[PDB]
Amino acid sequence: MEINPYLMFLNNDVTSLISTTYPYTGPPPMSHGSSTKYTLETIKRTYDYSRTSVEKTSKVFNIPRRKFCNCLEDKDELVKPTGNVDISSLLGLAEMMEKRMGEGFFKHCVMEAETEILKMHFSRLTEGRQTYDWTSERNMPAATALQLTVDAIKETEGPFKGTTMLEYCNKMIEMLDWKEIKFKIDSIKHDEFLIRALTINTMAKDGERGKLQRRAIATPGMIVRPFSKIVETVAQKICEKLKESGLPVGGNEKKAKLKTTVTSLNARMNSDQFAVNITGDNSKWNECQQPEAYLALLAYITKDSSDLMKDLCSVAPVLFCNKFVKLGQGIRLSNKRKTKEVIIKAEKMGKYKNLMREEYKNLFEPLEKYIQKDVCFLPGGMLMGMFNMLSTVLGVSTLCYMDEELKAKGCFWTGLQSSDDFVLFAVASNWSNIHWTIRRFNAVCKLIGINMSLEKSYGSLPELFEFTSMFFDGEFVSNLAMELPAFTTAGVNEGVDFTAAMSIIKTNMINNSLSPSTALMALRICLQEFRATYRVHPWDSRVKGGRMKIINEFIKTIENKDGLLIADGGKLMNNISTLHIPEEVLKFEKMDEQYRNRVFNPKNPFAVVSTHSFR
Amino acid sequence: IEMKKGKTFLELRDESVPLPFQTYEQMKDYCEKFKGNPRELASKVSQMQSNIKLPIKHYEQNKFRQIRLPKGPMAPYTHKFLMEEAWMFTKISDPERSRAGEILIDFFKKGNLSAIRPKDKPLQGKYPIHYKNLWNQIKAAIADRTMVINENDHSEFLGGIGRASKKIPEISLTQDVITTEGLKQSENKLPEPRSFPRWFNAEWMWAIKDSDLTGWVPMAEYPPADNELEDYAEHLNKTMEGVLQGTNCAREMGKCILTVGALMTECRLFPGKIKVVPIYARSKERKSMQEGLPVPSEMDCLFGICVKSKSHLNKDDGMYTIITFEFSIREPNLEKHQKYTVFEAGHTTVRMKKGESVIGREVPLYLYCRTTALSKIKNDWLSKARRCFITTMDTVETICLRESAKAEENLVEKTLNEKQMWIGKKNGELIAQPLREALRVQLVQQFYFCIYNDSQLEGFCNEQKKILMALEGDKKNKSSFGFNPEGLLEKIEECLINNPMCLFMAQRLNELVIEASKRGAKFFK
Amino acid sequence: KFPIIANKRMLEEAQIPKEHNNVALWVLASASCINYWNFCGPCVNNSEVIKEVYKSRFGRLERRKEIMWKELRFTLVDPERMELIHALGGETWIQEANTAGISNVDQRKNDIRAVCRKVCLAANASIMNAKSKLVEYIKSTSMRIGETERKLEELILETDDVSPEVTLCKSALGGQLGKTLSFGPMLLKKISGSGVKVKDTVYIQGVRAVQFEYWSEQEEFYGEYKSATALFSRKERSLEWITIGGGINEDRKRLLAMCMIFCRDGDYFKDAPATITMADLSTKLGREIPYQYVMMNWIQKSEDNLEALLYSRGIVETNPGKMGSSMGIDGSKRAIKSLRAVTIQSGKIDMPESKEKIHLELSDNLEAFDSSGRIVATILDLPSDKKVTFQDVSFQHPDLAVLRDEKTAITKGYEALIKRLGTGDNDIPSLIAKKDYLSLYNLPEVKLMAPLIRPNRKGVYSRVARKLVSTQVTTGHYSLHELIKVLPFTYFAPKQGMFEGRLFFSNDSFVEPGVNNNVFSWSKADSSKIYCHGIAIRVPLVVGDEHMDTSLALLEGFSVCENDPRAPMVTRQDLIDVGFGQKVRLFVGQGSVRTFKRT
Repeated sequence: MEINPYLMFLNNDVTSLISTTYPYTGPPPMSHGSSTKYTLETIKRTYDYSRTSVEKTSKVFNIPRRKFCNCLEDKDELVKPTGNVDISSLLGLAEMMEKRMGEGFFKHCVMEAETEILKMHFSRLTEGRQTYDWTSERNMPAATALQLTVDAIKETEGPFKGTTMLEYCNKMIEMLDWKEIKFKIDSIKHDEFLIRALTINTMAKDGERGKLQRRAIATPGMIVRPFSKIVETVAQKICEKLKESGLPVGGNEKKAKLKTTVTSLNARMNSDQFAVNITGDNSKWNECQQPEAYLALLAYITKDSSDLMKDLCSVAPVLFCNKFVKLGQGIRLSNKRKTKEVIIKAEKMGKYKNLMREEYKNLFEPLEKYIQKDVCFLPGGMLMGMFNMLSTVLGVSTLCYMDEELKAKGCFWTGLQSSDDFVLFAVASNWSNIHWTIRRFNAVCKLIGINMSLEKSYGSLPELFEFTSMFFDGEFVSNLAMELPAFTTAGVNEGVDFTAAMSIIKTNMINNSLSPSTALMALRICLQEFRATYRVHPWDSRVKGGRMKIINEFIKTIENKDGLLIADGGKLMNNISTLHIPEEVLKFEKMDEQYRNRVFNPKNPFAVVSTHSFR
Repeated sequence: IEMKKGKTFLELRDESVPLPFQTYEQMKDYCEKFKGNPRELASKVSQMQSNIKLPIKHYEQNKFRQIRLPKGPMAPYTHKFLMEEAWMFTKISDPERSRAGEILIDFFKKGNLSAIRPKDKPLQGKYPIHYKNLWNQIKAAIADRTMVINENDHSEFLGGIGRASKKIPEISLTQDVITTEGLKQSENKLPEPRSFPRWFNAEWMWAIKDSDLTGWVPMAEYPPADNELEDYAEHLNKTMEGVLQGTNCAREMGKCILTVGALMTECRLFPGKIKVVPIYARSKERKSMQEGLPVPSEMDCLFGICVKSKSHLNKDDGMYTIITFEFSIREPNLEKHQKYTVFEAGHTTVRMKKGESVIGREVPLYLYCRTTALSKIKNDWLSKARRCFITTMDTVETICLRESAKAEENLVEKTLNEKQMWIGKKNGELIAQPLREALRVQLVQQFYFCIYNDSQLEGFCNEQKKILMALEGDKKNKSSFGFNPEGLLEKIEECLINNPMCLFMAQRLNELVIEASKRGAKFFK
Repeated sequence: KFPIIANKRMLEEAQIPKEHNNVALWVLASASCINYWNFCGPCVNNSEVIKEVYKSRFGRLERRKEIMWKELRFTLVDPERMELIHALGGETWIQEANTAGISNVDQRKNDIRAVCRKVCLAANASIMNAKSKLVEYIKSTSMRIGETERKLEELILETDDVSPEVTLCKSALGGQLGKTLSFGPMLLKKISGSGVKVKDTVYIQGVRAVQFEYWSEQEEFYGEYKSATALFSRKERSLEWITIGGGINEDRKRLLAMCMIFCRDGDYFKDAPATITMADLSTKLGREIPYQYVMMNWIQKSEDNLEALLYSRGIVETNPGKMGSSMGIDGSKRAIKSLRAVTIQSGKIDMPESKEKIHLELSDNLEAFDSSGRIVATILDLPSDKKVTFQDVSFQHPDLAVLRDEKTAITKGYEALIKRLGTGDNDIPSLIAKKDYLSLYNLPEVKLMAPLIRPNRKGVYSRVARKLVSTQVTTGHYSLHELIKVLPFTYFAPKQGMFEGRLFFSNDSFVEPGVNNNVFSWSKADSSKIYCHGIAIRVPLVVGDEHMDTSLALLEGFSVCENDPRAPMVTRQDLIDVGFGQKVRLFVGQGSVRTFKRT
C-alpha cells in the first residue's frame, strides 16, 4: 500500500481542504535571523534596482547620495524590479483619483487627521511593537526608550512640560540643533546624536501567517516615530473612503468589498465582453518604495491646506531619505583546524577586506564609500513595515487609471490591492486584447517602481482568485487567518489573559475563520495552556503543586465549587454564547459570599478588577 | 502656532529632493500646479509597454513538467524520538508519585534498568564509549536518588563537538600574527542534498493503526450547554476525540508534551547544570484481551531517557543540548538510522494473551543513542502540539456543514459513515475510506508538519498552493494562464534538502498530477 | 520566586504569615499569597458597588439570560444582537433564537409535513392494504397542534401548502388539488402542450434491457428547485430548449439535471453506467422502481455522476454576444464554452398560478392520477426514513412507532427491579433480612433482562454479581443501589475466566460497580433517586443506612479500609495472589483511588 494525502483534491474542492496544506499558527521555530550578509545583499539589490548611476555629495556628511528618482537609465531587461520613479505620472494618477472621489477629498481627510492629532497626547507613542534606543543602542518597547529620552532631556536642558505630540515634535527638532546632549552618565556631540537619531536596526522577529519574509524588519528610533504615526493616520483616513482598500480591516468587511466589486463588475461589463482574474503578488515591496516620491505626493496633497500640515507631513520622508542602517554582528575568523576563532565588528571589516571571501568581498567594496563607522548611508528604499497605508493608496491610484486608448478598444480593468498583494480583474471582448491590457497595466505599474512577480503571480477565469489567504471561489469563501494567544510570551495578568483569549476567539469566529466545534476545541486548549502557565489545576485533580497544597487544604470550607475561579481550583462555565461575559460576571451570584467578598476586597495589598493581578 | 523650524532639518529638506529640483520650494511649486496631460502619459506608457516583453502562457500549449529531485543517499531519520521502532516498560500510576523524578526512581527500583548492560562493541555508531560511560553514570545518579551528574567530561565533549575554540582580541592582532596562524574568514557550510526516503509510508501507516492503550493525550472538561448548537458541537468534539485518542500518533504527541514540560522546567531551575530526565507518557484505558471494548487502566510508560547539558536560554538564541537513550526491540537499518549509535542490551519480555491467561515471550533488546540540540522556541512549539486537533477539526467541519447546507439538514453522521475519501493506491488501484477513517491521515499530516517545521517546508507549502489552484482550474475547464512556470519549478526545487517531509510531499504531488493527467491537460508525463 | 509586588501595611493589617505551611508568600510576594488571601482573609460587602460600576457587563449578562433559545438549521444565502451575531448566525448555519416575538405557524407547517411524510412512509409495509393502513393511521393520529389538540384528518385539508406528502395523503381524502406536480424534491408545472405515453427500452451492462415510458409530443413546463427558477420544453424523450432565471451555482446544476431526467434527454437512457450494473436493481426490498428514480438516486450519491450527466448533454464553445446569457459546467454565469441549448439570466421567473381544483386516484403503490396519467406525486419522490422526535402528538394504532430499543429495555428492566421492592413480603427487603439470596437469582425480571446481556462472557459476569450479592447479604452490609445495578447478571451458571471491571450489555454499553454512569447513577443526599440517562426514578421505600454500607459493593472478596499511601498500587488481575492482613491501593474510577483489604 501507498499514501498520497492529495487525492482528496480530485473529487472535492480546494476551498475546503487548502487549510491542511499549511501548519498551524504560532511562533516560527525557524529563528529567521538578521545577519550582516543578508543586510548587505539587501542593500546591494536596493542600489541595483535603481537603474541609474548619478550621485551628489552632500554638505552635512561629505558623502555621495545616490539619487534614484526621475533619472531612469539602463532600460535593458526592465521586466526585473525597478525603483526609479517618475513624478509626472505619479501626480497624474493622484489627480485621476482625486477627480474620481472628489475635489475637497484630500482636504477633508487631512483636516480630520489634523484635528485628531491635536487632542492627542504624546504618550500614545508608548503603543508600539518595538523601537531602537539611541542611547543604549538597543531595541526595546516604546515606553522604555521614551522614558530614556525624556529623562535625558531633563538631565541636559531641563524637563519637557509639553504633554502633547506637537511640543514633543518641536522638542525633537530643537534637539537636532543642540551641540551637546547628556544622558545617564555621558554626553555626546551634534553629529553623533544626529546619526543615532537616524540609525536603524534589523530585527529578527517575523510572526504571521502566509510568509515570514520579514527577516530584517526595521526597528527605527523614537524621533521619527510621531511623524510616521501622523502620515499613517492621514493615509488611513484616506484608505477608508476607498472601496479597493482591504488594509485597515479584514473579514466580514473584506468579503463585503469582494462581493460588491464582483457584482458591480457583472452589472457593468457589456454582454460581449468577458472578464478574467490575476493573482498578483508584488515582489520587493520594501526595496522599491522611495520616500522622495512620498514627499512629492504629500506636498501635492496638502497643496491647499494649513501650511502646518504641509511642513509636518514633509518630515518623515526626509528622515527616510537619510537613514543610516546598523550593520549586524561583524564577521568572524578561524584557522584551518578551527582551534582558534577571532571575532571582529562591522566597522573594521574594511580593515581586513583582503581576507574575506570573494562573494563577501565583492559585496563589500562597492559600499565602503557609503560607510561612516559601522553603518551604511542608505539614501532611500523603505524597509520598515511602515507607510503601508500610503503604499496602498499609491496602488489604488494605479488601479483608478483610464484613458481613451482603452475605451476605443472596449477594455478596462479594476481590482483590489493590499500592501504588497493584489487582485486584478481585466475586461475585454477578445482572447488577445486581454494580453494587451495586462501589459499596459504592468507598464503603468513599473513606471513608479511597483513591480510584479512571475513565479508567484498566476491567473485564471473569473470564478477563482486568492487574496490575503482568503481563497475566494464562486462560493464557499474560505479564510486561513486563524490567530491565537500566547501566555508565556505575554503574561499581562492572571485575570485578563483568559478574557482576552475569549474575545480573540469570538473575533475569529466573526471573520468565519473558526466554527463552533473548532472554537470549543480551541477554548478547551487555551484553558489548559493558561492553567499550565500559571501552574494551577482544579480541586478534583490529585496535584501536589505549591499553590495547590494550600488550595487543596482550603477547598473543604466551600460548597459553590462552580463559582470558584479557574485561578483557584475552579471549573469552566462559559461557552460560545458566553464569551463577551467574563467568568467572574458569570459566577458572581454563585460564589459563596465569603469567598466573593474575600476576592472583591479593595482593601487588599494589590475587565473586572480582581484580587488577581501580578504587578 | 506652527512647527518652529530648526536649521539642519531645513538644509536636509532642501537637499533631499528630486533630480531637476534642488530646493523644496521649486518642487512644491511644481507639485501644487501639476496639470494633467494624458497624451504624453499615454505615449510614455506605450513606450514602456513596447520596450517590455511580458510573456503570457496558458499552461495548455506550454504545460508543466515533473520535478527533478536531488540525487544521492537517502534522507535519514531526523525527529528527536522514535515512533515505530520504540519500546516501553509499563507500571501502574500513583497520584502520589506523579512526577518524573519519582516515576524514574520507581521504574528503577524493580531493577529492570540495572539489567541493561550494553556490550562494548556496537553495530553502528561513532563515540560508543562516551555513551556507555554516560549510561553508567546515569544509573549511578538514579541510585543516589539525585538526577544530577557531577563529573563533566563526556557531556562537555559531546556538547562541544559542535563548536569550541579560543578567541583572540582584535586589538592583540597584527599582520605577522595573521600570516603565522593562516587566519581566514570562516567558510560557511551548506546542507548536503539527499534522496527520496523509502520509509515514510511505513511510519504513516503504523501511525494510522489503532494502539492497544488509549488516553495518551489529556484534555480539559466540557462546560454546560444551553441550546442545540453547543450540544452538537460537544457531540462532534467528543466523537473526534474518541476516534483519535486511540491512535499511535497520540502516543507520540503525549510523550512529546510530557517530556517538554519537564525539560522546559529543568532549563529554568537548574541552568548551567547537568540533569537527568525521562521520556515518559501516561495512559488511562486499554482494550480487553477478551473483548475489543475499552477498559479503565491508568498506567505509566517509559520509552527512554534524555540528558541535559548546560542551558541558560539567554545567549546564542537560547541553544542548548541533550542526549537520548531510547529503548527498542527492532534492529536498525543503515540508511534511516545514521545519526544513531546502537548497542545490544541483554533481553526483555513480551506479554500477550493465551486463552484466559497471559504469557511472556522473551525477545532481544536494543539501545539507541543519539545527540541533538534544541532551543526555547522549539520547546514552545512542541508543547503546543494539541493545536493539531484544532486543525483536523476544521477540515471535518468543513465537510460536515457544506453538505448539510446543500440539502438543508443534519448530515453529520451520514457523511462521516458514508462519504468516501481517496487515501492511497494499492496494486495500481485507488483506495477509499470513510471520513471517520481519514481523520487519522489528516491528523498525521498536521503532526508531521509540526515536527519537520522549517524554512524549507514554509517555501514548499507557500508554493504548492499555486499548483493546486491551477489544477482546480483545470478540472473546471478554465484557461489558467501564467508568466514563468519554470521559474516556479526552480523556486520549489531549490528548497529541497535534508527534510524528508518535503520530499515525500513532492513525490506524491507528482504522482497526483500524473493520475490527474487522465482527466487534465496541463501536465507532462 | 517573589516577582509579584504588594503593599506592606495592607499585609500586616491582614495578618498574613509567611511559610504558613512551607509557602513563603513574601515589597514583594508570591502568587499563592492571593489564594491564602481569598481563602482566609478580611470580609467586605461591596457587591452593590461592583455591580453598579460594571453595570454594562452585568446588563449584558442579564440580556443573555433573557433569551429563549430556538432550533438551528444548516443553510446558505439564498445592536443587542450584534453583541451576539457571532453566535447567532454564520454562513452555513443559523439559529432562530428570539427575544420577544412569537408566532407558531411555520414550525407547525414543518411538523405537519414531517408527520405526513412519516405516516405515508409507514403505510409502505404491505402490498394490498396501502390505503387502508394509511387512513387508519390518520384516524389514529391526533396532535396538540399549536395550542389546540386537533386531529390529523382535517389539518391536511384546511392547510394550503403544496407538497408531495400533503398531496399523497389528501388524495385518499378526496381533497382538492392545485394542479401542482412533484418530480422528486423539484417542483414542476405545465404551461402548454400535451402528449401521450410511449414506451422504450434501455440496456444495462450492454446485454440486458428494461422498459421505461415517456411522452412523444411537445410540452412546456415550469421547473422550480431551491433558489432557482427555470422554463423549458420537452419533445420526444429529449430537451429542446431551456432558460434559467435565478442563479445559484449548486442549485442551477441540480435543477438542470432534474429537468433533463424529466425530459429523459441523454444517452444514459440508451445504455446505463457501469455503476448501475453493479446493482441493476431497479427494485425495492419487494417492489419495482422506474429508471428515472434510479438515475436520480445515482446522482444523489456523488456530484461526479451529475458532471457525467451534464457532459452527456452536448458541450460547445459560446459565440460572441452570448456570454452574458451562457453557462458553464459548474453553473458559472459566463464562460467561453457552455452547453447546448441553454440560457442564463437574472431575476426569478415569475411562476404562474392555476385556480382549477381536482381530485386524483391512488394506486397500489399510492401513485395518484388526475388524467392521461401525469403522475403528480408518489412515495418514490420522498427522502429516506429520518427518525425525528415527535411531540404534541398522539398515535394509537399499531405501527405508530416501534418504541423498542435496548436502552428503553434496560430502563424498563430496572424500573421493574425497583418496583419489585414493594415494601412487602416476597420482595427484596424480606429476602435481605432473611438472607435468602439464591431466590434473587431466579426472579422473573432478571429473566426478562437476561437477553440484553453480552452472551459470550455472561458466565463470569453472573459469577461476580452473585459473589457481590451473597457477600453483601450474608454479612448484612449492603447497598440497594449497587445490588439492583448488578442483579440483571445473576441469572446464568457461573464460570471461570478473566474479569476486567466492567459488565457489558449486548448494545456495547456497560455498567461498573462503585461508580456512576449515564445509564445508571446515584449519589448520597439524594439516595431516594436513581438516574437513568438523566431520568430520575423514585424508590418505593426510604433508607438512610441500608445504602451507607458499600464496603463490599466495590470488589468481590475484599472490603474497603482506611487510607494508606504505603500500600502499593495494583490491578484487578494480581488480586488473586494476595494474602490477608495485606492492604492494597487500587483505582475505583477516574482518578479515584481507595485502599482495600481481603475479606
